[PDB]
Order: sequence, then C-alpha cells, then structure tokens
Amino acid sequence: EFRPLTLPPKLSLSDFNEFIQDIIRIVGSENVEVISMKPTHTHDPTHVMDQDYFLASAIVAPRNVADVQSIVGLANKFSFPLWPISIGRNSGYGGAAPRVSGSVVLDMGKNMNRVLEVNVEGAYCVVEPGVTYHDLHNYLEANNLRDKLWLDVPDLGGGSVLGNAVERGVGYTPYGDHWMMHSGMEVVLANGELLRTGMGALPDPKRPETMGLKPEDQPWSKIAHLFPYGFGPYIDGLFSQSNMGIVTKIGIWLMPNPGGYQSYLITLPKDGDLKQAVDIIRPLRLGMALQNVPTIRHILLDAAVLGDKRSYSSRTEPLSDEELDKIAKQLNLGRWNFYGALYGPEPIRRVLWETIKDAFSAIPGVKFYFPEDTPENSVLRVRDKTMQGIPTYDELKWIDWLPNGAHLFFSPIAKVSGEDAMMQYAVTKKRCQEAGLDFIGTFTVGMREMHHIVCIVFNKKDLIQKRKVQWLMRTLIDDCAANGWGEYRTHLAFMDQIMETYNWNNSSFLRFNEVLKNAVDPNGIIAPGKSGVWPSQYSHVTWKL
Amino acid sequence: EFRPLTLPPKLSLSDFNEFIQDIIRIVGSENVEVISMKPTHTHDPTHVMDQDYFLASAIVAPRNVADVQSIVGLANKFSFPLWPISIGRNSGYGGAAPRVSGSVVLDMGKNMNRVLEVNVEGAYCVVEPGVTYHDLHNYLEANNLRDKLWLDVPDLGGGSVLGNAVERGVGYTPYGDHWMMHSGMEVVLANGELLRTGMGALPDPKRPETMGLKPEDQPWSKIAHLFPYGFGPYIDGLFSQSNMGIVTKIGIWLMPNPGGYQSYLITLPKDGDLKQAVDIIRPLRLGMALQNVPTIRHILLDAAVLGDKRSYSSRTEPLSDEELDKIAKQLNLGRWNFYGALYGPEPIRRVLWETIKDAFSAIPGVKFYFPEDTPENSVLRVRDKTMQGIPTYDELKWIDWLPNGAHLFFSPIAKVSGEDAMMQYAVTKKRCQEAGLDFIGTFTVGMREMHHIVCIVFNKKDLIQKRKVQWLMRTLIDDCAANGWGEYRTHLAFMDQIMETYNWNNSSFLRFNEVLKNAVDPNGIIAPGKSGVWPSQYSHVTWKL
Amino acid sequence: EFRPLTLPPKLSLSDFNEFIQDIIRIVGSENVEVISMKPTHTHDPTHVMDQDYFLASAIVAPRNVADVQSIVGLANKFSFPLWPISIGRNSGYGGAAPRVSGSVVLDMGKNMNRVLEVNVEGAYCVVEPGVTYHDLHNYLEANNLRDKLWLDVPDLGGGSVLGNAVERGVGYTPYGDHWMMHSGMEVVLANGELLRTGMGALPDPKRPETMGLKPEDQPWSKIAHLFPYGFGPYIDGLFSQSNMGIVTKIGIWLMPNPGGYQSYLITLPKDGDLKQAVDIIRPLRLGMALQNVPTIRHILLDAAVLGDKRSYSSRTEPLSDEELDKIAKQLNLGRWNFYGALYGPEPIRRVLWETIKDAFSAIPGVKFYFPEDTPENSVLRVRDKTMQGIPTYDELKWIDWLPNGAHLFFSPIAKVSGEDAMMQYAVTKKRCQEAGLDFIGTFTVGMREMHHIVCIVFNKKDLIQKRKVQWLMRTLIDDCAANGWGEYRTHLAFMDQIMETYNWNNSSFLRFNEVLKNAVDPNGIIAPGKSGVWPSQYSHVTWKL
Ligand SMILES: Nc1ncnc2c1ncn2[C@@H]1O[C@H](COP(=O)(O)OP(=O)(O)O)[C@@H](O)[C@H]1O
Ligand SMILES: Nc1ncnc2c1ncn2[C@@H]1O[C@H](COP(=O)(O)OP(=O)(O)O)[C@@H](O)[C@H]1O
Ligand SMILES: Nc1ncnc2c1ncn2[C@@H]1O[C@H](COP(=O)(O)OP(=O)(O)O)[C@@H](O)[C@H]1O
Repeated sequence: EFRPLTLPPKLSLSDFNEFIQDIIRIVGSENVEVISMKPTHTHDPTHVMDQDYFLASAIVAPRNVADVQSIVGLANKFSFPLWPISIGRNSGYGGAAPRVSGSVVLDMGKNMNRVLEVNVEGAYCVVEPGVTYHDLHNYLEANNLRDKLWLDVPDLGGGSVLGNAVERGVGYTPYGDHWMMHSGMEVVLANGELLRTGMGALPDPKRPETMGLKPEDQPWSKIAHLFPYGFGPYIDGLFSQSNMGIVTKIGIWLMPNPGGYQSYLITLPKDGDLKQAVDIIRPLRLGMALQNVPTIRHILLDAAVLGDKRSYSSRTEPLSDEELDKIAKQLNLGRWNFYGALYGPEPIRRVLWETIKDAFSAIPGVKFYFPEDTPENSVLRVRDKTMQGIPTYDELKWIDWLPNGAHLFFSPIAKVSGEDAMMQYAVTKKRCQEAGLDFIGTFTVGMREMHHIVCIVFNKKDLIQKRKVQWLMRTLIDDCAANGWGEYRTHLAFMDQIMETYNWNNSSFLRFNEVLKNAVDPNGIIAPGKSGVWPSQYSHVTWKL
Repeated sequence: EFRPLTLPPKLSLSDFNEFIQDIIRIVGSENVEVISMKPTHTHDPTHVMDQDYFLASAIVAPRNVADVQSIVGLANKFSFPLWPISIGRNSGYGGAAPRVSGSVVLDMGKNMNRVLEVNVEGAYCVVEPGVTYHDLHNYLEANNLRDKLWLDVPDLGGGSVLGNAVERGVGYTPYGDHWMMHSGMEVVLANGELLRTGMGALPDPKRPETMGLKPEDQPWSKIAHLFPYGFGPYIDGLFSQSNMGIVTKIGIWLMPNPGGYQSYLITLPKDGDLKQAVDIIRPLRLGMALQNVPTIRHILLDAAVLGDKRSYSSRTEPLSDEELDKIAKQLNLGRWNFYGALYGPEPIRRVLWETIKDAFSAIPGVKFYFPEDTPENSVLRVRDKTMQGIPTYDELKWIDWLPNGAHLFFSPIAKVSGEDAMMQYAVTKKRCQEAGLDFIGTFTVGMREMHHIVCIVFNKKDLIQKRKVQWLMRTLIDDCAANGWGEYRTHLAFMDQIMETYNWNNSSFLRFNEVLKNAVDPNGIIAPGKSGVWPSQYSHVTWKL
Repeated sequence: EFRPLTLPPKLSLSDFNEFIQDIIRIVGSENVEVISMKPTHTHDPTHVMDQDYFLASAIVAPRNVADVQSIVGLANKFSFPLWPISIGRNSGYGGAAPRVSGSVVLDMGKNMNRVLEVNVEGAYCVVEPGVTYHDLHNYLEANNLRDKLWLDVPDLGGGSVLGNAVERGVGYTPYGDHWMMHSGMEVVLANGELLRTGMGALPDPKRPETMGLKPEDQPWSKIAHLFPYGFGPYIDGLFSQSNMGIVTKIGIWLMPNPGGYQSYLITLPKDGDLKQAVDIIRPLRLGMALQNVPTIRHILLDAAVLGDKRSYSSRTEPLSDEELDKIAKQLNLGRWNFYGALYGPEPIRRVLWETIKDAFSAIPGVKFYFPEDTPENSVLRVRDKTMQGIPTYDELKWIDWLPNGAHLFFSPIAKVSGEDAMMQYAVTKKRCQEAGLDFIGTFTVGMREMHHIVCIVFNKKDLIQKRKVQWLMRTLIDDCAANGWGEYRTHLAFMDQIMETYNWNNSSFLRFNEVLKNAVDPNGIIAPGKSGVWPSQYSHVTWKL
C-alpha cells in the first residue's frame, strides 16, 4: 500500500513503498496493513498524549521466524524502525503503540502462535509470542495435563505468556515471578542472527531425524529448559524490558499440581489497617507461611469489578472517606482486602492457615472468608481461580469505572513495611485527589518488596482531564523518586522520565545501556526509545518526553 | 619493582616499570607485589598445564574503590590486562591465576573486606569482595544476629560471599542458589566508571548527613537490596562469569531463622541405587518436600573426608568395585549417600519427613540417620552445620586423597532423572578408569537439574599423570557434549574448550558476547579470555587452548 | 619542580615535569609555583566540599600575551587543563580554585596589570586582567581624571575590572551592568590565536610609528571601544561565563562626572514591608526616576558590616524575629534597607527626590536619611562612596559573621514585584532556618529584574555544618527552579546542578554549548567544566557534581 499518515524518521514515501512491496512479497498482503478482545495495533488506545504520538505506519505479521529475519534485513537496508509486539492487550502501558511514530508494529502473535512443547517430567512448556494464557490453558485441558501441571496467570488471561514474562510481570501462585521462571529463550538480534540463551546454546546432538532443519526449527538440548544459566555471561536479562532483540520463543517452568488448594480473603476494616497488615505480612512472607504472591486490594478495586461509579454514586468528584466505608459495608468487604492461598497436603495447609489467621487476629474486626462463604459475584470466587492458574476475563470490569474510561498504571515499589506502605499510599492519595480522581490500587506482595499498582482511570475524550492525568503521572514520578521509590514499568510517554529517575552517579546505568545498544543495533532499528534507551541516530533533544 | 618473569602482551619493560611506580605511588609498596589458608595469587596451584601459563606479573591490592578506578585508568593508558579476584581459594578452577600471563592480579579482598550492612527487616546483607563466609558468620555472632538471620555456605567456608555469588556457586540450604539471591551490585566498568544495578541506580534522596560523599561511599536507596530488577534492561547477569566489569559490592538475601531444623542422611546400599534414588528425588524436589539443595555423594567423597587413600589401601591403581563396598561397610555408609534437611515448625517437618522416608523406603537396604545416630567424625555431623549456614573447614581433608594431590572439577549438568544420572555417571566412570584415577563425585540437586561435580585428583609433580589429567578433562568435555550435557564452570585451561561446546547456530552465543565486550572494553584490559571471551586485540590463533 | 599532590587527568609525572620545565624556561621560575589581601590561588578557600576537589597542580603567571600563547601551545601538546583567573578574590564563588583538580591555575593579574588607556572624549578605559578597581581608581587620581570620569564598583574594590565584567557582575551607579558597558575585547583562543571582538577586528590603519609591533601590542582602530557590535555575528557573549577563550584585554565605558550627587537611605520598619517597597520600586525603576542600581539590604547585612554575631548575641542558633527588630532599633535602621543615589544638576535631583520620598511615604514608619544624618560608622557613609564609583574595603567585615566563617552566594533572580520578592524570600528563609543558619541577603534592582544575593555563612572547619551548607545550597537550587527562578552565577560545586536547571526542551541550551566548545577546543584544555560545560574527553559520569 501507498500513503501512510506518518512515515518513519528520514524516510521518503518512495522508500516506504519499496519496503512495503518487499514485505508484502514475503508475508502476503493479508499480513501487512498500512495505516492511511480485538486490540488495536495501530495506536495508543488509552489516549493520554495526543495525535502524532505513538502512531504506527504499518502493522506486519510474520508467518514465522524466517520472516522475522527477512523483515530485520529490510529494516537494516532501509533504516526503518520496528516495534515488536506479542499481543498488545495491555492498554495502560500503551497497548501495541510504538514509541516512535512511523514504526512498523511487528505483530508476532498473529501467526507465531504455537504451544511448542509441554514436558511433564521437567515441568516446563515452550512457547511462541502468540500463545495467550487462555490458549496455554486450553492446550493443557485438551491433553489431560490439567491435573499434573498448573499455570500462573496475571489478573487478565488474554495476555501473552512470553510477552508478560519478558516485561517481567507477576502472577498469584508460588510461581508468580514470571521472569524468574524462564529458561532457554530464542531471539532474533538486530543483525538478524538467531541466538538461543543459557543451555539453549548447547546444541541437541546430531540424529538422522532432525538433520537439515533450519536453525529456528531445530530441537533444543535436554537441559535447555531445566537450567537457565548455561556457561559464561548470563545475558538473558538484556532481553527483558529492552530493545536489544526480538523474542521468538521461550521456555517457562510450570508448577505441578500441589495436591491441596484453598483460596481465601481477609478483610481489614479501616483505611489505616494497611499499616499493621503489612507489618504482619512481612515475617510470614519471609518465613514461607505465605506461599503465593498474596494481594492487598483497595475497596474500589473490588468495587469497580462489580460495578461502575455511577452505580455507587452520582458524584462526579471523588468519593469521600465516608462513602468508601459505606461501599465496604455494602459488599461485606473491608477498606483494604487481602487475598492469598494455601497449597499442598491438608496437614500442611492447616498449620499455615492456623498461623495466618492467628497473626491477622490482632487487627480488630478482621474477618476471614473462603470462596463458598461469599456472594456468587464476589472477587474471591473469581480470584479463587486466578490463584490456581486458571485464567479469566472477569476483573476487566473495573476498566469501565468512568464512562469512556482509559486507565494508566503508576507502578512504584515499596518496602514490605506498614510505615513505608502508608507513606507511599499518602503521597499517591494526595496527588490523585489534587487531580480530581478516585485513588484505586493494589499492593502485590513479593518476598522482600511490594509492587504497588495505582490505577489512574479517566475519560479518554476529555482534554482537561487527560492533562490532569499527565500532570498527576509526572508529579507522582518525582514525588515517589524524592521518597526513594522507583517504578518497575510504565507507559510509552513516561519511559524517559522514569529512566531519568535511575540516575545515580550521573546516569551511569543509562550510559552503559546506550553502549550495549549501539554495539548490537548500529542502524538503531529495533524499537528506539524502549525504556528511554535511544540509539545514536535519535537525538535526545528531538525525541525525549 | 623492576624485572618480572613475564610481561603482559606487547608491553616493554620500561612501560611496565612506569606503571608499577604509578600504582606503588597510589596504594603503597606494601600492596603491590612484583613476581621476579594462605592461597597463592601468582600462579595456578593445581598445576595441570605447564610453566609460562597462567602466571601473573604482579599482584595489586587496592585500598578502596577509588584505587580500583585509578588502576583501571592506568591499565587503559598502558594497555595492561587486569585479572580481578576476591579471595582466590578455589584451586580446581585455577585459584587466582590469570588466564593470560603478564596480567596484574587485582587482589580485591585484601583491603576491601567490609561487612557493609546487615539489615534485619529486609533480611539481606551488603558485602565487599573480602568478606569470606567465616567473616560474615563471625559478623553475625558478634552482633546477636545468629538467631534471627542464617547464612548459606558452599562446602568450604573460606571462599568469598560475593566471589562465590558472581561465579554462580551453590549452597545447601533453601537459599542455595547464590546468584539468585543477589540484589543490587556496584561495579567498576572497563571505562573506569562506577555503576550500581537494579534499584541501586535509583539514588538515595538528598539529606544533610550524606552530602559530599564520593559515589562509592554513598548509601543505596531503600529497595536497592529488596528488588533486583529496577527498570529497563536487567544487566546484572552480564557481570556473572564474565569479563565485563570489576565487582566492588553486592547485596545477598539472608534467610531468617526458620524455628525448626533437622539434618539427615539416607544411605543407598548399591552402586546402581543412584537410578531409583534420582527418580525418587524428582517429584519430591519439584513438589517442594525437599526444602534445601540435597546432595548425593559417592562413597569415596565421604571416605576421603575421613582419610587419605593410603589409609584404605596400598593400591596405586584405582580401588575396585569390591573394595568400594568394603569401604562403605567400614564406615556404615552406602555406595551413594543422600544428605538433606527439614526446616520449620515441627508439625511441618514431620509430614515432610514421613513423605521422604516413605519414598526412599522402596530402595532395599536403605538406612536413615540423624547426626546423633552417627560417629563423632562423620560427614553428617559436619554437614549438619553446613545445611544451617554455619561454615567449616572440615571437608577440605579430601583434597589430600593422594600425596601431593591437586584437584580439578569436571562439572556437567544432568536431568533429574535416574536414567540420565546413570548415563552421565557411566561416561565419567569409564574415562576416569582409562586414566588410572579413582572416580570421586557428587550430584547437587537443583529444582529441575543436577550439578554433577566430578573431582579429578592427581599428583601435581607427575608429568605423566598431569597429561592423563589433561587428556581426561578434554575427552570428558567432548563425550559429555556428544550426550547433550554442558559444563557450568571450569578451570582456566578448559574455558575455550567448554565455550566452543555452546556453539549452536555457528557460535551465535559467543559472537554476540564478543560484541558486548569490545563495546564496553575497547582496550581489552578487563580479564581477556575469561569464559573463552576475547577482545579483538587478542588473536584467537595465538591465545585459545 | 617535581612532584605535585594532584596531576591532571591521564598525565604522567614525567609529562608533568617536562611541561613545567618548559614553562619555567618561558616565564622564569619566579612565575611558576608547583603545589607539593593575599588570596590563595591553589585551592577553594571557602571550603564547602572536601579534599581532592578543586585543587591546582601549579600556578603559572604569564609575563604577557606571548606567554599565554606559548602556555596554550604546551597545554595542547600535553593535553593539560588550564584554569584562567584575573584576581581570585571572590571566595563564595570559589576564588581562583580550578573546577578540575590537577589544573594549572593561570594567574593573569600578577604580571598583566596595566591600565592601557583612559580616553576622555570617548569616555572609556582599556584594561588588563590585573587592574583592580582600587588600581583603576588610583590611576585616575594620579592623572587628574577624578573630576572628569567616574568608575563603577562592586561592593568590594579589590576585584578585577575585566574579571568582574566577563563574569557579568553588577555595580551601584548608572553604569551598574558591567558586561553591558564593555566594548572591544582581546582574547587568546584555545587554538592559541589572538582575536579582538567587534570594531577591534577593524584594524588601525598603517602608520610609521606602529609598524612591526606584535598583534598583542598594536593599537586598536578608533571605534574599537565606542561601538561594541562591529559587523556580522556578535560573539562577545561567548566569552562571558564561559570556557571559550582566555581574556587578555577589555575596554569598559566610563560615566563622566554628572555635576550633582546625593546618596540616600530609606529604612523600612517591618520584615513584611519588602512587599510594598518592591511594588513601589517597580514603576520608578522602569520610568527612570531611580538612576543607579538601588539596593535593598536585610538588617543583618548592615549589622554584620558593623559587628560579628557574638557582638549582638551569645546565641549559636539563628537570631529570632524579635532579636532582629531589637538590632534594627539599636542601629537606627529598618528590617529591610534601601540605598540609592541622585545624579545630575540640582534642579533635576530635586524632582526625582520629591518623587522618590513621596512614593515611599505610603509605608508607615518609613525614614529618610542622607549620609550626614547618620553615625560615623554607618553603611550609608560607606555606600555614599560606593555609589559614586569610589572603591572601599569596608563591607568585608560581614564575612566574619561567624568565627572561622567562609561564605557562599546563593544567587537567584526574581521579578520586580513585591509578591514575587516575598515568595522567594520565604523559600530562602525557611531553608536557611532548617540548616541552623541566619538568613542574610540583599536584592539589587535591575531595570526589570532583581538579583537576590543570599549570603550563606558558616564555619569552614565544621564537618556537620559544611554538609548542612551543601544540603541548603542544592535544596535551594531545586526549590527555586520549582518556582520558576534561576541562578545567575555560582560556586564550582553547583555549576553542574545549576546548568541542569536550564534544561528546557531536553537540555537544548547545553547541548548547543557543547558543540561550540568541542569545535573551538578539540583538546578540551580551556577550563573543562566551567558553567557545567564539558569537552568530549571529560566523561560526564566521572566529572559532574
Ligand atoms: N517477542 C518479543 N520480543 C521483544 N520484545 C517483545 C516481544 N514481545 C513483546 N515485547 C515487548 O513487550 C511489550 C509489551 O507488549 P505485549 O506483548 O503486547 O503485552 P501483553 O502480552 O502483556 O499484552 C511490547 O511493547 C514489547 O516491548
Ligand atoms: N569482584 C569481582 N569482580 C569481577 N570478577 C570477580 C570478582 N571477584 C571475583 N571474580 C571472578 O570470580 C572468579 C573466582 O575467583 P575467586 O573470588 O578467587 O573465588 P573463591 O571466592 O571461590 O575463592 C575470578 O577468577 C573472577 O573470574
Ligand atoms: N581573563 C580571563 N579570561 C577568561 N576567563 C576569565 C578571565 N579572568 C577571569 N575569568 C573567569 O572569571 C572567573 C572569576 O574569577 P576572578 O577574576 O578571579 O574573580 P574576581 O575578580 O571577581 O576576584 C574565573 O573563575 C574565570 O571563570
């Protein structure tokens, strides 16, 4: 196709058309769309910034790994920035929009979709960009693996198993640290060469049956997916949250059925009980009584699953402290809410669960519930499935808090300390108030840290509110940095600002990242700007936000 | 000082003297030795290869981080190769010897020795190259932390905590994977700049009390040592087993007192019981009943702790199958021996321990022992301390199997499958026999993989056996690669050979590693040859073994 | 001389000795000191930071312009950084200390001292780095020019006329903006070539008498010092506050005797009268009734001229609001104090003076005084000489507020609005209080802006207070930048911080300045780091504060 709305930097319309005809000749016109449930792949959907920002020139869906290698070849020939996606469902981080306009979004999921291998004795699977969590689930159920191996799913199930893992997301089971469960990844580099990490570099020995296969299609050696380190430099991490390569395949470890499961809910009556609760959770997480990643939800998070804002009030301004208590009562929930789960034989569960209850009993008016003790529509019923690896679509109901809601995640990290968590909550709560927004968030409990997801929801068509959201977001980044907290992940417009936060010793961390990226991507064609890392041909003065 | 035995590549004697006076003027003459319990820092002690190989030109001991920076400056000025060590105690991997002769060994432990911080609520410590495991142990005992926080120690306690962790060593408690317990490292790069990884890049906010401190001496932000990922590319792994930078500081996560501990021994009668034992260990490790990294030791390993070869036989050739049985009997051990430990409240221990015993009960003649049930000198008494983080010097007795023994480790990885373990064991036992050596080894049980340490012991003054040792080693490397197994770590003379083994898709892995190294070390002065990775100014033709 | 405490970056001790013998052979040993009233030229005197910072390696005093050229030649040969000073008296901005250690301080005032020309019909003088204000004063008195031409002096008379003017200082007469009174500068560039700006580039026509003179010693054409622009790019400003060249000569415009002079003092009773006073000053300055640069001083500034802190109180903590009032009373001054002066025939003076008094009459309890109406020791008696171009040493008494006081200037710019002045004053007063220091300062009234000098005084030997001083300074810098105010000049340790504040559109300003500097100084030997501007061979990671 012929005339895009936006062309990549320095490229003519003629160059653009020559390229597209070349890609069209490789992957078929059906896998190449030019911009002149069903996630968009062309633009930021959770519009926060405006037009001209994050708009692709074309979407290209490779049929396979070779196609990715030919498309890289052509980006290097023509100097065309690529933006690689697996699914593009996470609006809030900007969905599939490219950081620089004119990029070709590389839809890896449309055709490279295969569950490559589910290995029972090793307790791992091997996956392509396109396998969503739902797909891996159906894959297990149709092969009888449901009662031998379990999954680990993020709050919504349509995300991509490999996508989520390379961006380092978190799940709610004992295997919740996705990135930490990977072993043996296949990558297409900026030069177009194929590379496999860890024991993935140790080739499967020759055998009659696997002779002549292209590299991509070759099997892996036996320890590829059982031991992540291989030998020498462990380079895997240069591929999480980076623009250093295009991830084509990845092995993720699966937790075998524990032969015992019980999910639960602990309600904390007062807004201020977060402090003692977090002090209670600390020793228990560090001492292993708490098996999975346990979450601490704010009342409106559960509230919004169950109903939009108009369904709880007419106010257009933020609900008050009073109303929040009334919503809590209405649903039988607390002001803050702890969800977690017990895994294993009954005899073990029991002891953990008597220790847990025992510890949270020191908070007045605390209340303990199993799924069964709660309403049909309850979050616990839904989360009962989430913490045993079963994927759902339920919790997506909160996105619709406001009418034409769009949301963004402000995601700082806090210590596992009541004092620290109350301090971080205060800073976010003031600012959310100052912007006219309800504060909505969760804390997901890591072993020695807490991931705090603040869900800023607003009206995608309101010029005034989007600017308040832009002002909120950048002010929270600074406030949080002035209190020694940093974000673990953000949307395309805050990458630069968040990377500037990690400036110890005059930006040593980013300088060093710059070196690695110009070395391996001399034309700077693999996602310029991802995480605020820019190749030399992209002037900081021109591109940073 | 004036005239070294060996000078670094292309450097004159005049250049060399100029440099050395410069370094002497920076760190004092007492910290600079020229080569013209108490580990050697000048040469490979476990002589395998011959003279001219792995011989330093000088040892240099920085007083602090500034001193490492100035020494890097002068290596880039003069083009002098540095070989950075922490302790240099691991003969068998080549102790502190440099891969290229003429290098200056950088002894980082002599002066940069401090336990920087032991934080209890966060359950981490922060350390300098010089803190040995014994040192961190005494640090805890002198501040009352012994009944709050425990360590994780490798079979010998004199190694370096950070050294062991960047090299990716393994311990025998639940926090056994050292590298995976790190968070927040300080690195001096080849350009001379200081760099802190993950949340170590997010600076501590300004305060009156920490103003004006040098970068090196600044505190870290609060999540520095609690969340390892930070934001963007996770680059940490580029510093493990690499020549990418000089590690100055590191934070390691400490496991709090579990309020319950029981160590144990399960003796396996027959040489062939390894196969069923490994099939039994598989589900139990994967289902979490086995809490620590359990070990499976061969009879001579325990034999050798207790006594030299002469003390069990006059024979000069390898002991036979029959004699091995007799030795087993003599000590009350099996042919293979499983060591492990139960952590936690009694109610929990008990259920794990009934599941463990139950499962190993299917192996005829199996026998279960607690420390107390065994002789004063037993290994289990020693290992009872090892599996609770208490360091010792006991197991070092085996190095003396033979008279003027030196040892080397042949270190392949196997599946956690009886079948695979028996196959690897066969390949290693034949080859050791063909070289006239006793087979001595362990398997340390990872979650989905086993680390197989074969301990090749020989006479360091015997020309004929050293060569058989070199022949064993390189044949094992190939044999193992022909069966799909790679090594996780080796001595200076096998580094090129083992890297060549990870050659999938025509050496992609090492090619990509060469790009990163030349980018960040344009003069190639940081440890040329580590892991088989060579900067461009070191001809492969000239330097590879 | 042989062995300095600190050597410039990358330079050997042998190189250093070679250079120094070369310079010694050019200017004589009496003009070259090696570091192994009477201002120091070797280190920061108003110690704030610590050792190793801002320490010269040698002081070099050229005999003349040729000598500066040869010294530039040798800095480019050896790559040695030069730090050019004129006088070095301004402790508080760091006196003559170099921004990078190992630099050679180039003392230009010791020998290049001459009053080159005082031209009456043109009403200008032409000067070398060494002419201090006292010196130009005595020059005028010895040639009868005292009743024809007047000077313009900064609060202390010992600074350098050209030095003060390239740094853009301010005086208290109608010709108060020093930099704006220059015309025709002679510069030695980093390549070593001599350059004369504006009509200084248009050469004096040949004549018998000026044939054969070196460039440096040639006369200037007739408009050289009467029209500053010349033709084409006006480049003059590249030499103010910059590291673009070494200023050798400069022409400054002198204001002829106005035939009428009356200096005065307007005392403002209350701490809050600053607000109405600044609103009163606004129209009057803008409408030209206020002839000179009037000043508005805080009570302790005048207090401190007259006596140390101990002489007003025993207190070690900051004096209170109440005590300030009592001090005001004791001296017959207000809380704030406005100094100014009427120039010109009596008929004109009188009308300005009735308009001035009239306007300030709306501030209750206001009091008007001429010199004669005040005590012998009063500030107005001193400032009566200051506002007619007569230099003094009097006001230097305040430096001794505290015992072993050192001071630093925090120098922001504010609008000429009572509201803005009170807001800036608040921000600075809180912070000084939080550091335990007395707030001391002035506002010097530009035509449409105010220069606010906050004088931070502290004990140069107190580790704890120096750090509070470093904390104050950097917090003030940010606070002020968060309120839209920038600093106009700072000490060596805040240069990077203050430049980072002028970062509109991702640091465009400094990026563009980096381009000009690398173009003209390819070896980066002219004052690396001045104003936060660093040549390419000075890693930002390594050198920024
Ligand atoms: N296969 C891949 N290779 C490299 N980067 C990838 C790959 N897949 C995803 N990414 C990255 O992950 C980011 C998140 O996108 P995505 O895969 O669409 O999320 P999700 O599956 O959580 O909806 C993309 O912006 C891109 O940076
Ligand atoms: N601080 C460090 N920075 C970089 N590499 C290091 C550092 N310390 C040790 N090493 C690496 O670790 C290897 C193992 O050495 P060493 O510390 O002496 O072992 P141990 O502590 O097991 O005795 C060295 O050869 C080098 O590869
Ligand atoms: N001739 C000159 N050429 C270039 N820069 C100069 C020259 N003289 C002074 N400077 C600059 O002016 C700054 C102020 O120094 P100085 O002359 O010692 O101050 P003062 O006269 O106020 O005591 C120096 O640090 C340097 O930045």
